[PDB]
Amino acid sequence: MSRGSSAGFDRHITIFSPEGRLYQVEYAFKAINQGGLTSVAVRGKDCAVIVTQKKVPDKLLDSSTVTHLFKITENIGCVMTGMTADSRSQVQRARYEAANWKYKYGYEIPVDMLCKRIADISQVYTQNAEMRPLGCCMILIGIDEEQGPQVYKCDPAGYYCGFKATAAGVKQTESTSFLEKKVKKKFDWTFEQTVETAITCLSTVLSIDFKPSEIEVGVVTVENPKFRILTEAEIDAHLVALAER
Amino acid sequence: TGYDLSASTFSPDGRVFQVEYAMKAVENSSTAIGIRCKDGVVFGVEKLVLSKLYEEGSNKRLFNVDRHVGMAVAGLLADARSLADIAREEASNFRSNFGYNIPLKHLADRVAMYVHAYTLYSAVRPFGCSFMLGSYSVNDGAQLYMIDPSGVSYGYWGCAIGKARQAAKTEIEKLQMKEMTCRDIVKEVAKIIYIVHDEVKDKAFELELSWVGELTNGRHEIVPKDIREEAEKYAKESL
Amino acid sequence: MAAVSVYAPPVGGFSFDNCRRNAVLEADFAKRGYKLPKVRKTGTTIAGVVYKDGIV
Amino acid sequence: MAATFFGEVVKAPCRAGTEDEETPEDREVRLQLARKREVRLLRRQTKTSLEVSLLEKYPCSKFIIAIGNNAVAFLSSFVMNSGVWEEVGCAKLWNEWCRTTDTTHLSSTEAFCVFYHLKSNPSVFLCQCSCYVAEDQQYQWLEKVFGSCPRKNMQITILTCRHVTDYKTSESTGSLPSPFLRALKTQNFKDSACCPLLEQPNIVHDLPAAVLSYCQVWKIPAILYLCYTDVMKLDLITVEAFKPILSTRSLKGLVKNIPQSTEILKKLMTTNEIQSNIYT
Amino acid sequence: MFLTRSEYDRGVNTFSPEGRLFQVEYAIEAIKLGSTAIGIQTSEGVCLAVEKRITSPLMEPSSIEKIVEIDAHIGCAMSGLIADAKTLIDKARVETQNHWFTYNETMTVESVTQAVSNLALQFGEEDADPGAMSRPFGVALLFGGVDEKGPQLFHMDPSGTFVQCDARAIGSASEGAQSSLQEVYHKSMTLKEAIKSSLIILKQVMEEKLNATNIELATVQPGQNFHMFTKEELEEVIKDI
Amino acid sequence: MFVPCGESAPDLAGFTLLMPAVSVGNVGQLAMDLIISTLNMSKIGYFYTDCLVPMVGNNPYATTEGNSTELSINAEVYSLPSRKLVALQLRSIFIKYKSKPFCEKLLSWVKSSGCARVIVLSSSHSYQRNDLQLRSTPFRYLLTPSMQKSVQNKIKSLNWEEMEKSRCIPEIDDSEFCIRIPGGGITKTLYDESCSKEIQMAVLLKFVSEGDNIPDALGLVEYLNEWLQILKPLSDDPTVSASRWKIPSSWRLLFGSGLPPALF
Amino acid sequence: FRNQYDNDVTVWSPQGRIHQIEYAMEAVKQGSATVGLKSKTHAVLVALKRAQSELAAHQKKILHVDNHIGISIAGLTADARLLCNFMRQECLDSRFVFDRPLPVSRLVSLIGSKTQIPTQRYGRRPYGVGLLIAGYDDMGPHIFQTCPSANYFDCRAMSIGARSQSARTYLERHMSEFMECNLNELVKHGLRALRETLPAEQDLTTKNVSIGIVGKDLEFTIYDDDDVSPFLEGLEER
Amino acid sequence: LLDLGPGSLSDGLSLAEPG
Amino acid sequence: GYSFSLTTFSPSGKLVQIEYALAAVAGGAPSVGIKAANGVVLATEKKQKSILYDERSVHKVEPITKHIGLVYSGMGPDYRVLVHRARKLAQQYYLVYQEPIPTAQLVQRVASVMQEYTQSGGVRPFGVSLLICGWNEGRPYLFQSDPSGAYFAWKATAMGKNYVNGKTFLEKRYNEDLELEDAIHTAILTLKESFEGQMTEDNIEVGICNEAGFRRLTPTEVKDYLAA
Amino acid sequence: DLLRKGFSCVKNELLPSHPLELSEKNFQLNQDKMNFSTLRNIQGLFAPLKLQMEFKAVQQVQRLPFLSSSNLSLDVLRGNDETIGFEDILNDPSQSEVMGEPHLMVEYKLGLL
Amino acid sequence: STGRLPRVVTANRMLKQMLFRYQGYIGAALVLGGVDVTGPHLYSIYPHGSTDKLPY
Amino acid sequence: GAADCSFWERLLARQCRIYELRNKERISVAAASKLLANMVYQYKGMGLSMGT
Repeated sequence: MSRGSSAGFDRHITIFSPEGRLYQVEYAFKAINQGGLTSVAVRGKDCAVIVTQKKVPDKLLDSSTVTHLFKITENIGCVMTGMTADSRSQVQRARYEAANWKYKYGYEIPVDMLCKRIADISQVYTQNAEMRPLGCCMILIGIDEEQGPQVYKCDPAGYYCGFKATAAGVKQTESTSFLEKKVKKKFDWTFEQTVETAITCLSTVLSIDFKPSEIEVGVVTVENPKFRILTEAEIDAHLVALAER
Repeated sequence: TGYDLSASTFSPDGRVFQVEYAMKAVENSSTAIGIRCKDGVVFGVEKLVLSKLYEEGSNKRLFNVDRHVGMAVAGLLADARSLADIAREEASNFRSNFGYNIPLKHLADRVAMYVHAYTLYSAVRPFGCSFMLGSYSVNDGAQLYMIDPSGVSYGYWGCAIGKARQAAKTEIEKLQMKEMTCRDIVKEVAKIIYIVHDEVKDKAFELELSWVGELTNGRHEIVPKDIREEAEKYAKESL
Repeated sequence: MAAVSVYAPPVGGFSFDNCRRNAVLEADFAKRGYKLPKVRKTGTTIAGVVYKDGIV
Repeated sequence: MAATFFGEVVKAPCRAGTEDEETPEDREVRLQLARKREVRLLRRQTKTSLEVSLLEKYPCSKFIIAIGNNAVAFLSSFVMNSGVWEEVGCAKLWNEWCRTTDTTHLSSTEAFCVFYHLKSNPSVFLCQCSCYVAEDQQYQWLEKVFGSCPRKNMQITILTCRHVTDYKTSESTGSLPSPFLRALKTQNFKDSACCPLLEQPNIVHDLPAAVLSYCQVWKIPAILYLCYTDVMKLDLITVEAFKPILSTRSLKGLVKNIPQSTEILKKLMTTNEIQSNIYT
Repeated sequence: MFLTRSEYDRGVNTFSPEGRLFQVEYAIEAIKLGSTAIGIQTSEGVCLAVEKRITSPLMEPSSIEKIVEIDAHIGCAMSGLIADAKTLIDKARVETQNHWFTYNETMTVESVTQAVSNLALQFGEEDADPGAMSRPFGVALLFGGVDEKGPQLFHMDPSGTFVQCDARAIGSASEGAQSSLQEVYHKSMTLKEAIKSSLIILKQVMEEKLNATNIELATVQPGQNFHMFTKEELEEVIKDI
Repeated sequence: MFVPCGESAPDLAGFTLLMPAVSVGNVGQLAMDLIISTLNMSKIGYFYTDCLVPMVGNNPYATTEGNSTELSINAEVYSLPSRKLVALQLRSIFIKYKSKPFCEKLLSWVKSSGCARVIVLSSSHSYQRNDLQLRSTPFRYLLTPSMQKSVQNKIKSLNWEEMEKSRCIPEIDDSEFCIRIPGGGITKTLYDESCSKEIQMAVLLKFVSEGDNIPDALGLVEYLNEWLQILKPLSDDPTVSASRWKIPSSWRLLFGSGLPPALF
Repeated sequence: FRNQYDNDVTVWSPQGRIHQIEYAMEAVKQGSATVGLKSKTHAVLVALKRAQSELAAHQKKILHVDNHIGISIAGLTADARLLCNFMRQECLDSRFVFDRPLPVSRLVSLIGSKTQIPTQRYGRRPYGVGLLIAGYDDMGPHIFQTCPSANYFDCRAMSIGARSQSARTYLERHMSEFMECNLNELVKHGLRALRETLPAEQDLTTKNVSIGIVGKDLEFTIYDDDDVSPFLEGLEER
Repeated sequence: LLDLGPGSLSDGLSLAEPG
Repeated sequence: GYSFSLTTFSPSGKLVQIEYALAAVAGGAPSVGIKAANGVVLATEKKQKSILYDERSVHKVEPITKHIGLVYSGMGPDYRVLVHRARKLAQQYYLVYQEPIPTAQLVQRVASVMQEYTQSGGVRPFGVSLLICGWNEGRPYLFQSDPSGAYFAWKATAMGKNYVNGKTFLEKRYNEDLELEDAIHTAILTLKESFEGQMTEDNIEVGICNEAGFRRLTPTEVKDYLAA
Repeated sequence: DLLRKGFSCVKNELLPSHPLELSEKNFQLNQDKMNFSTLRNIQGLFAPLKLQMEFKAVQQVQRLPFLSSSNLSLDVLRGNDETIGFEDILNDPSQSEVMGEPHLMVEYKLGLL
Repeated sequence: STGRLPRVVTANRMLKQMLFRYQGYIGAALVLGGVDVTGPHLYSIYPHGSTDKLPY
Repeated sequence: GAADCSFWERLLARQCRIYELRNKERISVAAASKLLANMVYQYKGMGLSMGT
């Protein structure tokens, strides 16, 4: 059989604490912070944008193939934060489930249904005796047909929820505060009061201005509902638009 | 402490220790470097001759996983050899299902997820090795990918895994590998290997080369010997 | 009393078993017999159109 | 150990042995079993009556004692050849091993904590033990043999064999020239040993450690000799690793004829038990 | 500096330093409790003697099953957890009959003991679900018989190992009996004097009086097939002690 | 029960005693290994009893080439007569069914010399800790009633956390709050024994699970230094000379011996 | 300070190290010395039978596997006999399918994989036996030695078992002149290598040496007792 | 490999014109 | 001790792991269910406090069929799994018998599923307790499902954190005579007695069940109700 | 060569009762193979290994075989938590309608017999 | 579970895959009709699995 | 049929000998006939032509 449930309140996954709180799940949350990367996702009423750091602590590494923006299906894209291997495995799971949904139901899977499926799968890990929660949280975006632009977020606990604008990573709580002040204040965010909002959030919470090599942007818009990763030039264009005033 | 007896256990600060011992396990094995240049990728290992009784060619670490794909490992020989065998099956399956050769970027993702899939169960233990997949094809040029025991798969211009990866990376950073050919890169590879090697503890090693790329019609091969001696010499006068 | 015989009926879903009885009970066919009921054919003229903004 | 079925709690073991769980039926069975696990000195042919400690009854000047079958072979050949040794008695021990009244008709090619002394000089004693004394009997054994008033005119030499895999050194054990000899001495043992002293992390923990510690406390000069061998069963060169011991002053009065001891080694090695053939 | 508890004899499939499965060689420790058995293999034949150790007079001596008939030309002696001996002997009998069925011949003794060993050595493979032991057996066996190679004797212990032994004693006093044996044993033994010497050693290592009921022995020689000795012949051979 | 090195009584008239308990992870023994190494405390006496499994080593605190042959046994007593510090070292494990004789023989000796404090460094299982300890610091303390009137103000001015008190007989819901320290070895059985003797003892322990307990050991010794200031308080920013503590000479290779030359 | 990590094979020590494998090595050091040198034409396996029992025929170190592959075991008898069955099965299947002798260098890889599988799963132990494989195929003699660590080496000469370091030193001192030897001299060298392990007081008798040879035209033939008189005779004193 | 006659095809425990 | 297994009865014979899932539920988000004479109201407390959180996506008073709805207090993902299998059970029953499933039968089946995790080893009991409303031939139904698999029938009850005081509040506020329109109002009062944050528009989710079937109240209707 | 259990033989049966006998009875394993081949070919060997690896430890501990079981976690691991078919309504294992002695049914699950 | 009105094409797919799975032994010819957000749809499912989308 | 018989009595002889080994008494003719009948009852109408 298996190694056995490690004896202890926080030793194992399914064991319950005296006031009924799973611990390995919360350690999985605190495993997101490994890597130092943080991600921000916001949506206007006709576009959804995900922005993340691209920290490459070396120059031998092929910067082109290092990334965190993965395309689940042609209309759905995600940004993963946390331990990389689990993130990529969950991307595989997402791609498989989204293709299977289209095969079985004949139309593109809505973002909510995909996020719900993956939350369901991830919760199962929080109930058996050797599976382990994937230390990585997903942030999906997309346009279904009419429900509007949507930005969702999974988590190792299996929870998921709707967001007008969200963030994940290390510098997450402060990003949440800044983004809450953003949404409180003014919420057209057509396409520009968008991404300048996300880049401004990421910078103001993180450090001084980014330069186009450290930023990875994917967008979906109502009249262009396909996941496009912005190239190094147009990201730089938005960067000067920050500087240009 | 106490949170490091199984892969299905998160430490209170959020670190799966029984994959970080494995990533710290490869530092027990000798180094292995692979450099990507204009025409192809060339490997090279500080292969240890454990005793003079061994045949010239025992404990190979430069397995061929497919016609156009190479592999250089570091860590437990048994587990690395098993992963080489597993990759040999991915290439075969891809060829049988889709007719053409398996893309390197896809193969490195087929296997990395496998190494990862052993890193989240209490029954099995993580693989204790890291390896580099190298390939070349006229369609996509030369690619090089590395897979740590944790399952993280990234592509590299220059890579080095083993007990002295740091010195090897420092010395690799001194080449313009994007602007060179394998013919001129093998010499530099031998130079790096002798520079990084620590002789005091590890006398009697066997430098072991391999390249695949344009000059070999994109087929993985151990380096023809006379080139191996010219590189051996070149590394020697430099030292 | 949960008699020890079949390990269990652990999987329902469309018997077969009990089909060779069907196969060799020609009865209806040869050996006179022929009470042996047969099934039905319901659904004999069904049609549909797509008018301006719906289905009939 | 644990995890018999799927998902059982394991309760990982404690290296310090704190998992011990700190009732007439339990107490009486405790009394009778604790009575079973007793070391009992026997003045045989009287079979009993050693309430006084054995070394508190005879005067002692030089004490040589061997622990482990390789050591008992070494003493019985290289030492037990020259002179004549009389039996003062034996010690009756039952523990988890050496069962079924381990004491026998002496089963001539066998010994279990049996004591011998020289014909000319009875004050020199030799304890020939080849049994594993558990932790619960070692101090009782020391009290029975020695007593609490050690006449410090005696000297004590203890020998035993340890598997080379227990040795702690930075390099691998499969690289040490096994077998090799190391020595542990009390501060009042003035002589420097014929083998280098045991290193710092290394350790001795059994009845030999008990004897050496008891010699330590009471200022008694003593020496511990280890034959860190790669094979634990009886073998020639493993025993012959003890050859330098035959050279120090503590034993110079006892060694007279070597080739006799060599042929005795051959015979005793050829005529040992039939230990189960598993290849281990 | 520090001394610690260090338990490697608890779970099976665990190698102690010096590289030995403590768990299996504890099963070897179990033979030390069973009855003493002697097997002497002479050119004239092979005999198997064993103490029975009846506990109470109310017990039927014939019930105690210490020497069995694997087939007409193989005899076996048990020592240890006879609960395990009952399945090992069943395996041996079934294998001998299967070999005779498939191959119209008598199965040689060495192959019988090899198959019985094959039943062993499946200590822990609980991934293989169906009906494994999950433990070593607790019995040491003495297969005696006659075949193409003349009479042969084999000893196997709970480690899946056999040897073409002769004059191997197993039981509580196994090593004392063996010590007597090698200095009593000889190549040219008439089967009578083999039985004689075996019973003499079995005498000295006993508890009770030696009589027809305390022990029981069997012989196989090319003349007749497996043959038990009755109360008759046991008294008949112990008249002379 | 004490036996000295100089065939005389050191006469520990009021010396403060620091004591280990055989505890999970050996954290107390390891921490006092550190204090013995760092304070350069001299070896003065032996503690011979039939309670400890025997063991011998060669001065695991060897600082020089000269004293590196200094034989050591499972239990000695170390001291610093200059600064009121005496330490006992238990290195081996405890003989089965023998913690009783050791505990009161030892406290008989402690009362005999008239020592003031018997401060004990201990350790406890990391799966003892319910939620409250998980959110809290991993250190606790216990004071005997005579400790409970003496430096009382120091302990709970230093912002420390009292021992958790569990139900003493979980069968009933009417028992007291009662002492339950598992993995403390002799921690609890020393504490209640001294409560009966009304002798001044302090008990400072950390919640541990075993492994490489070097971090745990410096945590414990700094916890001790918080109250004792045996070693020159941190002053809030050394930040470079992390080696304020002697690593004793026997703190060489721990996880084993070395890598076999056939795997990597 | 590593007692928690040296119990199961699926537990990495916090040093990047599996203690269970290293303990499986220690089974090989409990067998008996056996030597596997080779020449340009032949390969031999000289092994020393266990004189640990008395009056009972010694164990059977050298095992037939196929017409061109033979093995020498220096570990747990259970694992040895369990691996030899698998070897025989592989060779039989190879001759059944392709109607060709299975090449040694592929059988050894199959061994490596099969012995690696248990090294990673819970509730299993590494195969605690070290082999010595003598074989002949299209590329002449080979000598492969297997470890419990599922790591196989290609060797021009190797010895495994108790005190085998002496034999390894001797072979290392005489490896150069092994390629050009008639069968007699090759077996004499192997006998000498086995001899340098034993205590000097005993010599290699005819009842504890088990030469087995395979080569170009000679099938793998095991030479048991007295039949090894021709090889053993003429062996000079130490 | 398709089927590739494994080995002795099927003959284990047999005990419970054109050809 | 003994608080590790879920398959080890204490010496006091009480299952400590299920003992703990009750504490998880009691540490959840409050929920209230009331049986009016012609209908049932379920109201629950929303933790989606930050403005970034959405209501268009995730719901707590979540329906099973045309006439049965749930509400929980505990772990949300475990809810979602439970509601998924409750939907399975209802549809299975509806296929077997061409009949909308009775509320009591759905409760019994879901409770059996929940218990099936209490005694299995190597899993954990669900960290949620369910409140179930229904309407079957002209009488309202209200059930609460304990994580142990026990199920109860309540005229009105409160659950989640601060439930004991919500249980007492419903005591001298409930009777036969109250009916659905007033039941809504008294459930709202029961929630704000311990709301800790002075509700607005969507701090709560409310569902009703009369013969028109189970229906989740839209935020405008709740807003209408908070006006008084 | 025995009985008291319905002489477990069926040798006369051998040939299926219908081209829809074995396939429809074991379409669960057939769909498992379909999805695994879909994943071996395109996703990898890691994904089928994960599915085998999990499906192992969802069945190990559900309930003893002589009692009915729901097998929850297995259903939402495959798409079956919102896809319900003819194997769910026809002769449900809850009313298995044929049972043997408890013990005798819980042993073979592991495989004693 | 989705929370919005089902599409006709979903039912068409479910029926098609079931009937194809059952190799046509379930003889059931259906005319599927309905109106989703994407306008009226009309399908004709044949027993063997084939479906045809027609205006009538 | 010669082969069907020869094989089935051969296996019956195997079974009879195993029984005599275990229970230490020769098996009765009634028992052996029932053994053979049960053995041949399976394979009913599968082509056997035994007439023993």
